[PDB]
Amino acid sequence: QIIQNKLQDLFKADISMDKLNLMNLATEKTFIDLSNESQIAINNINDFLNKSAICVFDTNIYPKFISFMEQCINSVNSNVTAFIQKCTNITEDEKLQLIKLNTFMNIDFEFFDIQSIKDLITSETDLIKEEKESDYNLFLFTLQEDNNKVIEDISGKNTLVKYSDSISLVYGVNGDALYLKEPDESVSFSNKAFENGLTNSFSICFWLRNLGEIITSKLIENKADNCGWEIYFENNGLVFSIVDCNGNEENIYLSDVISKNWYYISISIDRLRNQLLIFINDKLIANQSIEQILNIYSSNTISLVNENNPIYIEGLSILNRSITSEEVVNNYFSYLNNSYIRDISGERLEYNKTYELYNYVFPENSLYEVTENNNIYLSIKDTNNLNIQGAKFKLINIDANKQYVQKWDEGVVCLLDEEKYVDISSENNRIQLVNSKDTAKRIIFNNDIFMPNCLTFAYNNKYLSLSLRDRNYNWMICNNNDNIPKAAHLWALKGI
Amino acid sequence: PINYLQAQNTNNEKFSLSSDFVEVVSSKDKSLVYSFLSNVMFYLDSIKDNSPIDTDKKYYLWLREIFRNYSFDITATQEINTDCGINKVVTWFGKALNILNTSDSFVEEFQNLGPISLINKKENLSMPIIEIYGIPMLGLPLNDLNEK
Amino acid sequence: PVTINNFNYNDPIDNNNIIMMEPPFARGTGRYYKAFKITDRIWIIPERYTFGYKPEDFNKSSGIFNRDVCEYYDPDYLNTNDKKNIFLQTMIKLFNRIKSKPLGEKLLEMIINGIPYLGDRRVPLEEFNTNIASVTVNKLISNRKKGIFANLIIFGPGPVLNENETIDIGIQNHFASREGFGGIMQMKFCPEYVSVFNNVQENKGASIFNRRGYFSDPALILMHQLIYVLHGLYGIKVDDLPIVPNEKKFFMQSTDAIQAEELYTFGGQDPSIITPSTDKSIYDKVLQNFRGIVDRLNKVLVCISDPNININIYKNKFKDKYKFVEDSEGKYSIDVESFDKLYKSLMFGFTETNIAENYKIKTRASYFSDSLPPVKIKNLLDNEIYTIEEGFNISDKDMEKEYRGQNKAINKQAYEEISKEHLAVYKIQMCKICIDVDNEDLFFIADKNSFSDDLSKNERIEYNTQSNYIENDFPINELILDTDLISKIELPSENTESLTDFNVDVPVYEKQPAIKKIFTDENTIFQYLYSQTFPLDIRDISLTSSFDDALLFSNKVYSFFSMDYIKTANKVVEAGLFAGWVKQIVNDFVIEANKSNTMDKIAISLIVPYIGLALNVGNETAKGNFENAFEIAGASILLEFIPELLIPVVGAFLLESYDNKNKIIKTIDNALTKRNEKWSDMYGLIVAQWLSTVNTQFYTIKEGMYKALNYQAQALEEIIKYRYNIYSEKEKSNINIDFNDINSKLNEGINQAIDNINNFINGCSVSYLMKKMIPLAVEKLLDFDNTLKKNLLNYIDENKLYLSAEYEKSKVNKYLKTIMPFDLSIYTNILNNIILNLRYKDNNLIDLSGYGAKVEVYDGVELNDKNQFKLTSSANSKIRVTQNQNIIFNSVFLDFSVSFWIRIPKYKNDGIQNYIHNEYTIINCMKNNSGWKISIRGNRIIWTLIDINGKTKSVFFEYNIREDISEYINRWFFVTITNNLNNAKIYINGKLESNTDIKDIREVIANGEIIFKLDGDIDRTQFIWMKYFSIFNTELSQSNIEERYKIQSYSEYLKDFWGNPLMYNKEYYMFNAGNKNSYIKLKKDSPVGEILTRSKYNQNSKYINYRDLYIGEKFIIRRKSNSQSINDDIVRKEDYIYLDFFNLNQEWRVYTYKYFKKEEEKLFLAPISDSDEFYNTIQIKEYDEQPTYSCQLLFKKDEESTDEIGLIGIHRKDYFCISKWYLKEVKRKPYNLKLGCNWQFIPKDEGWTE
Repeated sequence: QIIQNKLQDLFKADISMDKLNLMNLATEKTFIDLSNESQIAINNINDFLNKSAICVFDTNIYPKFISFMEQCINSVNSNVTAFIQKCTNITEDEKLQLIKLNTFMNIDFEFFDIQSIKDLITSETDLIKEEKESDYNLFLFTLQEDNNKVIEDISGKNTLVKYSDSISLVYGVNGDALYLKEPDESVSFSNKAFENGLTNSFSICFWLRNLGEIITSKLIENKADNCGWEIYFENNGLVFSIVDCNGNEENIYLSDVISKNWYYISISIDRLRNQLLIFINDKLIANQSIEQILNIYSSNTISLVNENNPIYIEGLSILNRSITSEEVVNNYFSYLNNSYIRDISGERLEYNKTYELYNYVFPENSLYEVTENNNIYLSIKDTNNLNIQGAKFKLINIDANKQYVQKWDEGVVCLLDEEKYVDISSENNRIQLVNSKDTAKRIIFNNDIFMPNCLTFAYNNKYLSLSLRDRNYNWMICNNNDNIPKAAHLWALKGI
Repeated sequence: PINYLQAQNTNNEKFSLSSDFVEVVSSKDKSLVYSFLSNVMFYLDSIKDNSPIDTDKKYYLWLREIFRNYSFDITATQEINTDCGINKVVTWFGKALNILNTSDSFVEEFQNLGPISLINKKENLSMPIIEIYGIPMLGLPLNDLNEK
Repeated sequence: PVTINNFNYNDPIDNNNIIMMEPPFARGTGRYYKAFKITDRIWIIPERYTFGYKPEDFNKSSGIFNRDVCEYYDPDYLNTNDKKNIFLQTMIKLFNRIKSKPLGEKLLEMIINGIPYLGDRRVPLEEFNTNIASVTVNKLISNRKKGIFANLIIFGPGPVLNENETIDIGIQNHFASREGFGGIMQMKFCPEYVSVFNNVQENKGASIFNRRGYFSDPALILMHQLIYVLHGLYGIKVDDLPIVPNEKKFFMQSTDAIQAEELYTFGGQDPSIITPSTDKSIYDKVLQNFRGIVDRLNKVLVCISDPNININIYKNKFKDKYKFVEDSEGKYSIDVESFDKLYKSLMFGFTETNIAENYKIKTRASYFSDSLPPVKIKNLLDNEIYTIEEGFNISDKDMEKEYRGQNKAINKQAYEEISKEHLAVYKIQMCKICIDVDNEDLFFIADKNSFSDDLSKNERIEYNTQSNYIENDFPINELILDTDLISKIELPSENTESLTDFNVDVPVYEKQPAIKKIFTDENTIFQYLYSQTFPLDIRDISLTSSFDDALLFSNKVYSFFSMDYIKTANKVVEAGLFAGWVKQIVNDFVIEANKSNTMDKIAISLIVPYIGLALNVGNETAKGNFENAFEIAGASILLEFIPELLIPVVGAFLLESYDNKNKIIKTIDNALTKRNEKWSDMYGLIVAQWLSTVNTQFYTIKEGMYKALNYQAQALEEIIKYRYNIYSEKEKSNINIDFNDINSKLNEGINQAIDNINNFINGCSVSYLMKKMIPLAVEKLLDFDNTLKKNLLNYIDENKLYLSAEYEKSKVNKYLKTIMPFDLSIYTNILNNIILNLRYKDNNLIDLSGYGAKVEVYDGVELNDKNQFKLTSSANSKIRVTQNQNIIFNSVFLDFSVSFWIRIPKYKNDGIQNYIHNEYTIINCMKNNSGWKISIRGNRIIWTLIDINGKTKSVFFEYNIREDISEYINRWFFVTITNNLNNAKIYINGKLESNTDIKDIREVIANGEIIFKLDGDIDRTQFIWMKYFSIFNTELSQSNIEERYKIQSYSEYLKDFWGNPLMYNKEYYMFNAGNKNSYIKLKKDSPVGEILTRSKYNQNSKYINYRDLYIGEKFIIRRKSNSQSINDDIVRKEDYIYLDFFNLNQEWRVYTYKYFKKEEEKLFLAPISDSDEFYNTIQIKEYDEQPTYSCQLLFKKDEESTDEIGLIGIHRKDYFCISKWYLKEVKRKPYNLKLGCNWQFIPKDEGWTE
């Protein structure tokens, strides 16, 4: 009512009609937000007083029940003992054992169970509310099926999804992902809550992979004429621009976003804190204050375009609240925990593909063949030799039907003229290259959860790593000593 | 508590928030309404006697501040350690529905006292009539007596 | 490559290793010293460093040498030959420990191979000269002098034992080590005396032995000084704009200027104090020095100082030292990539932080961290205290956890305190009475003159201008992997002609008064801290809530807690309620701490209110409500002195105009990259200012809060002791109180409060940086952006003839329309409260807690690789755990938790009475009929505590036995029992289950001997499975328990009904979570499994109810491609397999049709066969994020095909089918655990009968 009084008293002012409709829409959105805050307070007090009632039962009624039943159990035991002593058809030791066996300690009549009372005052209405409670304004879900792809919102808010038939479905990270290869494509998501407003917190969260190469191409737009927000490529990175209906702008350039690499973009706008957070992968990139940003009322349709750029978009999600750094990190690391070994590009690693080898310690030196003492190994390139081409690798599995590598997979590394294969010499505990497939070593491929695009080769519970410097060489060796750092046995395979 | 609940309601359209219940109920003009929103009242007193709002930016700022203060005020909770775990006590629960509203803070009185002090009718238990009949003395062997 | 020799101080002089050498600071005035060649080009002279020091200054006096160190003097030290020999032995041991690891070996290799250049600024560019005091040093042969080459000489301590230093040689105020040449360096280092620090900035929970002070590792200090030496030898010790502290105010700390090289050497957050402009300045200075060096190296042709010295060998050695590029013609050039790598590895590669992390040695958090008075190591040559490999933290002695080997309160048998009568500190006396405060306890606010303003300088933009950006970091792994341990050191012979010149600048050191008197009348942090102390002579003291009252008198001690706490502490009770009063007052003290209120109006999660009342720092924060003032005035009221921020106005860009047409496009891009670089430099400058001026004040506030809490704890302990001693002998004999327990509880409360304070203060500091520093720099950068946009627009207009300039204008506008976000991570860098942690290592159970508890496991206990052990009824099935006498739970306040996973078998149907009435203890910790035990009666798990008197308290958990399918009857579940001063709680699977009040328990003593053994009335077949047993010495919270249960429930494989790992080629019974009372049975005619209702138990007892699980078809799981390891046979998530079932005497697979119309399609149960119209591969997956025993089965076209068919389930007459509708419903954020797709496998277990 106070807000309505102020708005109606401000209607008698030198403000244009369009701005007045903007005020009315913003006030309606603020009323919805106030209702949401009131509901939050209501369930807060509900939980508080329910826990208070359970506590009062625990600390005010249960002791009285215990006292009363102790008094009763005294008489019960006395009567049982009297009855067992009146009988005279049994022995003495047997009678003592029987009377000791039929006794009533306190634990006999102790039935308190906090979980059994919490689950006893929760009704089917509470379960319905819990099931229908979702923190998502849009949770896009794609399902290839059999020759009939379906893209739809499964958040329960029923956003209207309009997409052309030129889009495809691939397997990007975890599940199917939209693939826009045909130029000038568009996917529109329509929902009332997407209109934003003066006071409402939200967050966009998706996976992006650009196959292009460097002009400014629009990626995601919600700009109604002037006001709104948008994300678009620029130079060699992204730009997130938010503009309100008063001229205030906020353009943030997120660098180090190059093509042929997966990126987990998470943008959060929290208007209770006047905070704008922008995470790329598992690292906070931007932390800005948007106190100068005001009503951003925009259209009810979020548009995803391609603009002559083949793009993979996965798990596009819009929430109705702000996200924290811990939650973003948890989502990013759990989304990649899917038993698939990835390459340095972020895509799935596959057998029978030309791959370049990199060590985690040296993210730019590619292993190259070295011949010495009539033996061929592979080693890091020296600092004086950086133009030497790296070695071409392939992974061979026992079954040729398998195409994608997985956790705990036995395989053989093949080097691309004589078709060399990896072997381990039990003279220097290094590796070498042989010309016999039967002489190769079946090594196990794995990866660490917190290093997703890196993998490890194991051979009887012994990781292969890089040795120390040796006259401008660093051979792969099967280490057993701890003097080599634990991060030196992480490798990366790059699609070459 | 019903008196406070009624006092938080007005039929007029030109009221003003007040933290004094006695002043609200003793107001002859009936222009004061009781409220526990300390943040909102403080903000409105701060902006009192200032430049009247005429521009759209000023109104947007005022609305945003009002919403932020209301959200901070209605969602105020303090986590205390109770015998059954952790309880998020609502801080303003003392002001509205006058209960343990003597002095200091509601959470301080709630912690020092128990949860029983919230309700106004305690010690309503009554022992139910208990009929535990004793065991009925015919002779029996060990197994039959054990089973009985 | 590096060898360490063994010497003795009485070894005869052989003039090859043990020689008589005149140091360069002797100026050829005789006084030869006995020196030992420990390693190549490194010499040890075990004599006091008397150069530049008057012999009268070696004693303690009213003077002082430095104003930042508690100086300890001992003239009698190093006075005999035995002391020299033990010093030599200690240095040998330290060098062995340094070389023990690859990083130290690489450091020593760089030091040895970094031989100084032969010549200085006073040497012609075309010739060498070895007649310089900084290159060659004289030795005596006659019992005839010669000259030798040296790189480092290690002397003994100077007047101050605990003040190590490294000095270079300067000639006419022209040091060779600051100009790229390099020279010998002299070290003052005493290994017996080490500095002591603290870790207030590090949070380790509510530990007892935390933040108690740590003594540094002598090897670490030696390696720090060796990093200094390495900087000196390579000639990179240049001098740039230093950090000059501001001392205008009285509370400011006054000290000598800090050069950037020291901060670079310290590492961590310290190099961020040096702004990027100064970083670039130092980089280009070193680059110019190396350019001069390479010009000198190319210009030389012959040597005139000593013709016996080879030219080509030395040129090659210097090329290897400086990492130069040898051209085919013969000239030597500089590769910038190589030089950049070498510079980054020398400055940011070898740091104290990186070395300490690599050697697992604790060190100071920051260069500006407070320093405690030093201590003396009792004996550094004892391998039972300090060893070469492990160092102070000996793993065998249970001292390698949390650097327990360096803890002052833990390793009390390895150090000795220094008497205050021999320590001099530069104290400041604050007189109105007068208060003496050490200079180390003052705010270190840097002056505005220490930060450069190179941003305001104009920059010339050309077509080849490269945006240079130095990075204050170098990966330590790259340094380690570049270490060579095989190739030997090939150094030229050190012998040469004797030294001729003796020009050298010996510094002169003069003491200064150690007391500075100042006059002020401001009650600030120092006065409030003083008011909380009492003299040792006072024995009857009382706490007062008035600061002035406690400041005036000596028997009144200030306090900043609630008046209720003061009233309780001042209360005097009878001897019959003394122990209860002590418990109450300690609990009230702890509750007074940890007082935090959550914050939601600031981007700061918690606020502690008792900071203004404790320190009164800033704008008189003690007055009024601290929380209200903080909310109203922001996060600036806590700042003692608001500093002026130096924000330069960025200069314009002078763009070169070319014609060009080809070079006129690259200049625009170069200007844009330079603008980005200017943005980054401005951000770095602001960050440096924040780290120097604002963060130090908050660190001082943190230290003051810690000291105030320590003073409060000491006052409370003194009051307790006085009250206990004021009683009669009979009353004192009647009361049993342990002072160790109250001290431990007070320390734990202090550490928890310090954790909260640390979080709050860090939040406030970061909030101040973002909301008071960054916006102004952003505004200035936006003004610069507008200016640059206008300049570029008028440049395009003024050169529009050459170069579609509309595209360039659009690109320029788009690029500068966006701003560069500010990142702080750029400039920055298990509950761990366990006391027992049983784990499986190799066919045995050991303790990974790090406290070294002896675990004896007998032959009756069955083990496995999954950390599960089964205790049976045999007399030899017992585990004995003996804990350390120092690591046990508190015996008075009783705050500890016990967590594990347990598995109990089903009751015996015929033995219900015996199963119910019998109660048998399974874990015991009783010594004298007191302690705690875990017992298992029928259907209950009881946790019991019995104190010394005899009063008992139990809390249990009973799982329903009448349920159809129970979740606890024979499956693993998590049990956690927590105990504090008031309640005992038991949680099952995270959720709280039961709670009892234990407020009437007097005192529980700890047996220290835990017995895992089923003792009591048990049947011959009675086994219990246990896993992941752990004990914590703190009361775990609900969220902590839930997180622990979630973490311990994660696994790579899948789980069957009982929780055991899913295994291939095993008999299973299918179970549906959605339809609990149903199972599948093969139809006699149709090839579709029919759904049948499960049986139940109605044999003889109505008290027991369940449903049979061994009914239905026996399912088996087989591999699809046999591509994994044969040794591994567990089923992992997202695995393609074949799901067969045993029908009669054959195995039949389950298939599905390729094409179907309805969503719910029936399965096809047929013998193993190959068909082109059916799908056979089933992918087993797990969809529930929360821990569960239910898995999902999906049908896929192929292992390499993205096509997906559906999910196996049961749909309503019930029908076992596959559905495509489950696919949409399985991805909903709130997972539905009652779905029809949730399947579990029940193998035949020995715990489940019928």
